[PDB]
Amino acid sequence: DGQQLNRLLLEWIGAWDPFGLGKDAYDVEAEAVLQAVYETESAFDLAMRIMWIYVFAFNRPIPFPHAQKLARRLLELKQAAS
Amino acid sequence: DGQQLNRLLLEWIGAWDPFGLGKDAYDVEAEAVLQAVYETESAFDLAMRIMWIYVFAFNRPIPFPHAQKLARRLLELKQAAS
Amino acid sequence: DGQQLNRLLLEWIGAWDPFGLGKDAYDVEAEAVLQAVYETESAFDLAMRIMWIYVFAFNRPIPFPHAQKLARRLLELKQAAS
Amino acid sequence: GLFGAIAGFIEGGWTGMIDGWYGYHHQNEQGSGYAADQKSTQNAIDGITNKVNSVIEKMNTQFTAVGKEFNNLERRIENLNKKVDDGFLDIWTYNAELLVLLENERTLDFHDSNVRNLYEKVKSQLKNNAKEIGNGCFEFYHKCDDACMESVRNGTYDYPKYSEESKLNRE
Amino acid sequence: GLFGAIAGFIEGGWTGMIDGWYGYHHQNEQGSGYAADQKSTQNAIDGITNKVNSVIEKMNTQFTAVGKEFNNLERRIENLNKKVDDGFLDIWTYNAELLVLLENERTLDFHDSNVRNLYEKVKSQLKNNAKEIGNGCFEFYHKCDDACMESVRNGTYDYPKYSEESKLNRE
Amino acid sequence: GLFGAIAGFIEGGWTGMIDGWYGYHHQNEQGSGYAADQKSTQNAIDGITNKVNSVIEKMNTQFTAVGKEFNNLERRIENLNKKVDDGFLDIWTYNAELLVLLENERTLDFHDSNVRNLYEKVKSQLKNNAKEIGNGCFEFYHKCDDACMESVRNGTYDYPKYSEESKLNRE
Amino acid sequence: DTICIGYHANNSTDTVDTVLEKNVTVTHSVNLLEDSHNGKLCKLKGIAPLQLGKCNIAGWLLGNPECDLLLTASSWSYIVETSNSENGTCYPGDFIDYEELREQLSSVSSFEKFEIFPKTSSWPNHETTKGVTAACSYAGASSFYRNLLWLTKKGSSYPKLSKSYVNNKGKEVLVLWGVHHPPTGTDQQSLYQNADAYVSVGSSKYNRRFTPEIAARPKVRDQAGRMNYYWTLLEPGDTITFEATGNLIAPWYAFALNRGSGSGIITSDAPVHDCNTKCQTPHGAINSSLPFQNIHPVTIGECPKYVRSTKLRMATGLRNIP
Amino acid sequence: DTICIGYHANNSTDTVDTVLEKNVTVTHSVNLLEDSHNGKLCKLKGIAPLQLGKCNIAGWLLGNPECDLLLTASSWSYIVETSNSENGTCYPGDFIDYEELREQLSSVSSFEKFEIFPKTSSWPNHETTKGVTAACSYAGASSFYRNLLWLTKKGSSYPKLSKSYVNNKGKEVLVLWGVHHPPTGTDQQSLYQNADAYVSVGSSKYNRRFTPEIAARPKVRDQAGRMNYYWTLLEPGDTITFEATGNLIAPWYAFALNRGSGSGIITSDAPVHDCNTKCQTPHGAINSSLPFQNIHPVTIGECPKYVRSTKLRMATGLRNIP
Amino acid sequence: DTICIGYHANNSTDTVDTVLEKNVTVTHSVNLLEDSHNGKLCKLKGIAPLQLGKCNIAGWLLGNPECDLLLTASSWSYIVETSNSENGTCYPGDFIDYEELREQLSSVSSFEKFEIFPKTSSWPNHETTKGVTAACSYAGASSFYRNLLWLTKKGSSYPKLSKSYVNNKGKEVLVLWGVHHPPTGTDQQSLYQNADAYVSVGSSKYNRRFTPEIAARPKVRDQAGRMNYYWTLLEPGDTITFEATGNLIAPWYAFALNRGSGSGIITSDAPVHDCNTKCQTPHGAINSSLPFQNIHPVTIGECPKYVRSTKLRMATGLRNIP
Ligand SMILES: *[C@@H]1O[C@H](CO)[C@@H](O[C@@H]2O[C@H](CO)[C@@H](O[C@@H]3O[C@H](CO)[C@@H](O)[C@H](O[C@H]4O[C@H](CO)[C@@H](O)[C@H](O)[C@@H]4O)[C@@H]3O)[C@H](O)[C@H]2NC(C)=O)[C@H](O)[C@H]1NC(C)=O
Ligand SMILES: *[C@@H]1O[C@H](CO)[C@@H](O[C@@H]2O[C@H](CO)[C@@H](O[C@@H]3O[C@H](CO)[C@@H](O)[C@H](O[C@H]4O[C@H](CO)[C@@H](O)[C@H](O)[C@@H]4O)[C@@H]3O)[C@H](O)[C@H]2NC(C)=O)[C@H](O)[C@H]1NC(C)=O
Ligand SMILES: *[C@@H]1O[C@H](CO)[C@@H](O[C@@H]2O[C@H](CO)[C@@H](O[C@@H]3O[C@H](CO)[C@@H](O)[C@H](O[C@H]4O[C@H](CO)[C@@H](O)[C@H](O)[C@@H]4O)[C@@H]3O)[C@H](O)[C@H]2NC(C)=O)[C@H](O)[C@H]1NC(C)=O
Ligand SMILES: *[C@@H]1O[C@H](CO)[C@@H](O)[C@H](O)[C@H]1NC(C)=O
Ligand SMILES: *[C@@H]1O[C@H](CO)[C@@H](O)[C@H](O)[C@H]1NC(C)=O
Ligand SMILES: *[C@@H]1O[C@H](CO)[C@@H](O)[C@H](O)[C@H]1NC(C)=O
Repeated sequence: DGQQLNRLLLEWIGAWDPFGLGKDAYDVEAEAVLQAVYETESAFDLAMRIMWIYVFAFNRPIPFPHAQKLARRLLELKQAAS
Repeated sequence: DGQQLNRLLLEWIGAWDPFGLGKDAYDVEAEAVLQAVYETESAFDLAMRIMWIYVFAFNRPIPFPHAQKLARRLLELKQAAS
Repeated sequence: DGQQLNRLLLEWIGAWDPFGLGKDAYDVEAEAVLQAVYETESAFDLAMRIMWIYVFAFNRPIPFPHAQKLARRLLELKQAAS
Repeated sequence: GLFGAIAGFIEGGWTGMIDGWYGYHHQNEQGSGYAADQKSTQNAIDGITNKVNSVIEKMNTQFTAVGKEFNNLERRIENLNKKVDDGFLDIWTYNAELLVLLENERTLDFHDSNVRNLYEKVKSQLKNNAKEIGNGCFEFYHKCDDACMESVRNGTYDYPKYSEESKLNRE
Repeated sequence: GLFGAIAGFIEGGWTGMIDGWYGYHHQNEQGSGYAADQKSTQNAIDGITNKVNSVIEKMNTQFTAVGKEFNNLERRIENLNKKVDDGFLDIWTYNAELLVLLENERTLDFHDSNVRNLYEKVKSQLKNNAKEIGNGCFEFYHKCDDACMESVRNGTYDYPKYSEESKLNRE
Repeated sequence: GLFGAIAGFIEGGWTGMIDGWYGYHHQNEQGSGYAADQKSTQNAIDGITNKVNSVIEKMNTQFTAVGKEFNNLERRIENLNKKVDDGFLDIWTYNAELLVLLENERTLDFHDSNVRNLYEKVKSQLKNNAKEIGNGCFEFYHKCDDACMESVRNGTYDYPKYSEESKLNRE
Repeated sequence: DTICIGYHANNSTDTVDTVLEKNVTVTHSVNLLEDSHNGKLCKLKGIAPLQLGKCNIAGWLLGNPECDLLLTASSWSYIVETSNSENGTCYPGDFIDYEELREQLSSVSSFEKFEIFPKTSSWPNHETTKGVTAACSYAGASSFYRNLLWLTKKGSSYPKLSKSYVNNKGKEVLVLWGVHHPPTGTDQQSLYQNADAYVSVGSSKYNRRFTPEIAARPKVRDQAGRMNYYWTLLEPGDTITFEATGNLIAPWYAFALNRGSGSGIITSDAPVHDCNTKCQTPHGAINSSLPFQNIHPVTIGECPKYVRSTKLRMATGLRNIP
Repeated sequence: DTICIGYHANNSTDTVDTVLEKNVTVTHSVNLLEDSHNGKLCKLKGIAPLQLGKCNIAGWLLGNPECDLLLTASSWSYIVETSNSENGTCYPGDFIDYEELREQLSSVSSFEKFEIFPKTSSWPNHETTKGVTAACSYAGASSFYRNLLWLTKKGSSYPKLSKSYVNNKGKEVLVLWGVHHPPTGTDQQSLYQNADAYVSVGSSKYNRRFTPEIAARPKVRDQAGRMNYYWTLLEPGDTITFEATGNLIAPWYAFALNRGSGSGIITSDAPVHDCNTKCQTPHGAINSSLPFQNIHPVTIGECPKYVRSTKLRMATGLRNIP
Repeated sequence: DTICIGYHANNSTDTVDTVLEKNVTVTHSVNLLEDSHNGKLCKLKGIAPLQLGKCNIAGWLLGNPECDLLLTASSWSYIVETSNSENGTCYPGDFIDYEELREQLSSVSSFEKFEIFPKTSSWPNHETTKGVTAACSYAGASSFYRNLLWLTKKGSSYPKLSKSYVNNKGKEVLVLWGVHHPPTGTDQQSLYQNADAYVSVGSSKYNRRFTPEIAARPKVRDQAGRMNYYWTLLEPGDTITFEATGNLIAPWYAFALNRGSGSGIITSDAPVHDCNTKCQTPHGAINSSLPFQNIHPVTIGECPKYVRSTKLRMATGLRNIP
């Protein structure tokens, strides 16, 4: 179910830690990424959302391929539980 | 003569009514179009003046071909009386 | 030596007088051109410095080829004394 | 200048073509003449009008703004007032002069682009049925009467039809 | 529109290509499919993100700004205050609406440019080993199995290898 | 990057060509060497200087601006003053950093454009008297001594003269 | 046979500036900068402006005798002061919070003057007829402001007066009055009898008490004395109360104010004419839909943005190459 | 066999405007304009705002009896006035330099109220218990401000008082007091005995002397008298000295102020709720990283730039052409 | 045989930012941002600035005895206060409209001080020599301001004085004076004899009357008394009249002012040096033709636009690719 899937996806997003701030510094941005996850099936669209999410919050560009890697894990995982 | 030609050209310009404002809402713009008419023989130059005249006054773009149609009638008419 | 080379290069820069202001109106700009001279061996780089020097000081664009002519004399002269 | 067409590989304009911004000069056995491209022109105009409206409508017509008076013991507020007025004025003057400068560059380049795209539009339609002179001109390797011309302007020129005929003459 | 590619000589997009902004459609004897170009796409994205960050970071988040109150004998200073507030607001609104407008033009044109450069990238690699249809398509004058395709996408296509084979079929 | 030439189909610059921004590398039987194109360069420079002057001259040198003092009961006007100063400063800083950013993009693209137009200038002059390698290079199908070279740079290369000679070798 | 691509050119001489080059000739363009005006002062919304002429706002509202033309004035689209608006306070003194008053007025589009305290019936115990001065002559006779009433001693006494007004006009009322400060104690006695006189004025918002400051100052318009002028906006339903034992120049007429927006005071020496415009400046009116103007930073109505530029022409057509 | 170049398209309906055309559909874009808020008033830095309710700043600091809820208040993230903040000065008069005081307060994040002059021990020679008024009723009884003490005559005498306070709190102290102006001489006598009374207050920075202005004014809340309210910021180490022979409404409680930045006074009728935000406006909080907002020009905290725009969407992807 | 097209590259390390990428290496560029200054304070138009040192504007113009170096000063390009400008009013009191006075001075480029009322001949009926105080010591002796004259009673009387000055200097004249407020009635008597003293000052524009406010205040520099300082700009042809029966600290020297533009007051602890510049800031001078500077928002002269930026480099050449 989502309750468990939601907690895990969130743990991971924090752990991604692109700016060396610790897993707990990204709680706001992580929810935005979670939300975005349930809105699409295309790794590319999602990769785009994430990068944007993190650019507004932090004023810093995440390498595209790095973002693209995170999205693939998350959509694989969404489908894997669904 | 101009006195009669001037009154008719003006009636028409108001009647064009591109914005559904009534023939009387365009009196200022109509004079500007009349003036512009005596300044050229090229339908294209005139079509350009009109559209500009109406864009400044109303902040709204008139379809080019619609404007272009009005200019053709007016230059045909100018030559027809001259 | 530089003492004599410095005085001559400066006299000339003032005499260039691109804006019809008299040789003495360019004393500040002339030093900047002299300084720039000891910083390069490429007539083209130097031609670029001069034009920039004079554009900031006077808000006026010097013909490139005219500037380019001055630079050639100066680098020829720098090498000629060195 | 950016696209190499206007004042580039097409060195000059046609004081003679009065019905449009971009167009064609055609010469066959049946007669010459000039013809503007409505679509190219129509597109450029809707574009430029929009560029201009956006600039005008962004400008608040200026509603009443009048001076304030201050007494001889209100010199600081008086100067503050003046600092405000002049500062906004330096800015509106600056944005405006600069905006027009930048936009003029873009407008002219826009035209260069429209022309080039028109040339290459035609070039891709004809292919080997003609050669490029290099001055905005194509020479046909076959007879192209006025009917054929019209197809070319309005986009429907048929290559296969003349590909054979053109293949013979060319080689 | 500036570079003639998007909504130009390549009339339409591929609702079917979901892994990138620009890419290829290939058909040989061995099968079809769609493939995005990571390098073209990767470059465009780093570019657009930077365009957007520069715009956002230039914007001071607005720290506390609250109204001032003035008494009924402070009407001039009260109006001066209001003149200040509104003037800055006309400006930030104006720069912002106008900036986005201008930048949107540039962004879209940026994409047109990326596509065109990709087309001509491929065109210069293949040369006479294929013909240009004129709609973003090339027809091969030789069999190009999936191995050959990959070389083309990632930039390493070998012309000499097939130049002979291609020379026979073509003529 | 927009025009595909600089850091595109011409992958690299010539640390070796010191007399200009754009130019030629020539190799014939009679010797090599590097040669800048004055016209291309001359045009680019007048252009860039003008871009820069317009930016500088629009900037009012700042004449005397000093602080005002306010007493401990003039805290509102004191804050109004500060709001004015900072607001103009956010703006001048913002326009300036942003202007340079945008203009730098345009300047670099301007250069890309100049180079591309130079390549295609040469390409249209030579035609079939040479082949395009695809890296800013043309290979001649005939002997082109230094005299011939000069004609090419300064625009007067004669095609018909060598069209026959070139036609034999090529096929 | 051949076909060519080409672009329009004409005999247009219009030039525009671009960032890469100046003075570029184009085939079509639009001017965005209005730089012409008609040199007259005009109506707005068909209402003529109020021309004050030789009077200024102070002179107008007090009714300086030099301002009788203004007596009949009631609505205007804006107010015009000239280089010769010198008739203000003809009796020397300070007009308190004068700049603020002008600001109030910059948003008043009309008013109805009325007789707040009728001269003939309000003041049965005081002298109302000796309050004239050579400082405010009119037709060579000592005279006085038309909107104020100078009260003095009757016989040899000035009893304490107390007079109130209730605002039932349904809008703000502008009330003006003065406080007189003789130059000597003996002069004080001649006019008001009482050495220890005061003036107290109160409403819900205004509340002030004044006492005479008797001292020699340099003579101005022959007068070593001074008079201070005060004003207040009496809100609807509010009451104003004057109390004095001397030195009061009492209100006679006051003004019920009608507020508008887009009104203002301008200073101009340009002639008022009967034309009508949407945008007025101190040099003359502008009849324009252009977004910019370089005519004047001061405007009444709906105007183009003022900028210092001398030229803003935006190319619309292309580089003109015949 | 064939190979084609192409570009992505999808079922995206997002449109953006460009300078050459409006309402263009693109494949991806970002909104730069936050236009939504949560309609509540929230904490900042986890500190709740001070909701003044029916009182205003004046009513709060004086301790208008209608404001007892505010008596316990000491820290806040910002201050909220509503459309009904009408309880201020319940005894009619002017609160001097009130707007400046509000400005001072816009940068005070907390304070400690304290008893500057304890009612029970500071004033052994004066009456402290008859200083109530029907103008400040509370529970239908004459009452008075909680932060001030109205001193009156004891028996039939008001001796000269002199009372000083030294600031040892280590920070600025806000001291408030009043000066009373009876409407008649006989009333003056009833309350303070002395006709020629004065109040003098001095510290290193403030130095003023007041005298009673006795006169009839219209009644306000039944009162023909008036009371003026004054305040000062007593700097660290400074002393304030009050001297009077009548008419003094003495300080009772004062405020040691803790300064902060990013505080402010807003006016809003939106409900305060227990949520927490980084950016607060008078319509509701914003939880956003967008650079712009069109919600409100008044903000507390860290906010997007306010602009009048209704739409700012920047294309990121390309023209969408399925 | 072959021919190639190509573009210049060099060993340039200059980088610039563009909207699509940061830190791009180019072949040529120009810096538009001056970020260096010479750390000294210099002449402008070859005129040295006025360094006030330990005095401030008030201390200077009154002639605080601590300011004797400034006695000879007459022209300056701008005025410099430091972190130690603490010598102002040495006798405690308020300097009225002080901030405005500084503003006036920010546009005065020079002046001629002169003896408006010569000590030795203007005041034949009053004491001029006992008006010193331990509050203004100088060399350990009671002393006083050099530009003011403290008048006191002669024997046991202070008769009414009346003294006027006519401005024939052809320009505005700055006149300063004071009003003294003893702390006790008995002290009042010791100095001026008269309990009911006043000071009245008048010209065409200024008109004020002052009376002594006698009361105990905390001692400042040993003094429980206070002195207020006043100033006015006497217009050309105007007269100023002082009248008093006590408590007047009369003008001794005054200043005929020469106006300029581009002058100002700055605060800086940077050393004044003999160099010459076109643009001066509080950190040091700038000798630059660059359009921008990030050194300081406060400038005197002709300066680059101040911006917060750390880098503004505009590419001129192309992407550098060796
Ligand atoms: C309406 O405004 C007009 C001007 O716009 C104003 O007219 C002026 O009246 C004054 C006041 O009397 C005139 O001033 C006099 O001029 C004569 C000669 O020029 C002088 O001799 C007078 O000064 C003498 O007396 C002074 C006082 O003692 C001395 O100080 C001085 O040295 C002289 O001895 C005095 O200056 C002025 O000339 C006219 N101006 C014109 C052009 O009419 C009129 O008063 C205003 N009316 C009202 C009632 O508001
Ligand atoms: C706290 O604020 C509340 C309101 O927010 C405030 O309540 C008000 O009290 C006043 C003062 O007494 C009330 O005003 C009266 O209303 C009655 C009837 O409506 C009138 O009759 C009264 O006026 C009469 O007397 C006046 C004086 O002579 C005359 O001028 C007038 O013509 C009448 O004869 C008077 O206007 C008011 O109605 C209430 N409002 C409400 C809703 O409660 C309260 O006083 C404040 N408390 C404190 C102590 O700060
Ligand atoms: C020019 O400026 C200089 C400083 O820039 C200024 O020098 C100061 O003089 C004052 C005034 O007398 C000095 O203040 C005293 O310092 C001593 C010891 O530090 C204290 O004992 C004194 O205070 C006592 O008395 C006070 C009054 O009753 C009490 O309140 C207090 O508690 C003490 O009992 C007093 O504070 C000050 O130290 C010097 N500073 C320096 C560094 O010289 C000089 O006065 C100015 N000159 C003029 C004439 O403008
Ligand atoms: C523009 O050039 C024209 C002639 O073509 C000339 O009349 C005009 O003076 C020029 N303007 C400037 C300022 O260069
Ligand atoms: C944009 O076009 C869409 C349909 O494609 C339409 O719904 C919308 O109203 C248009 N907006 C405007 C204001 O032109
Ligand atoms: C720019 O890159 C250079 C090396 O090429 C490096 O020294 C510098 O730190 C970079 N700057 C930033 C802030 O990226």
